[PDB]
Amino acid sequence: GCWPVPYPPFFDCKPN
Repeated sequence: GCWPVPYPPFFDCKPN
């Protein structure tokens, strides 16, 4: 899953 977050990295992503 990949989604933005209130902190750097502003963009989250945990690919397989």
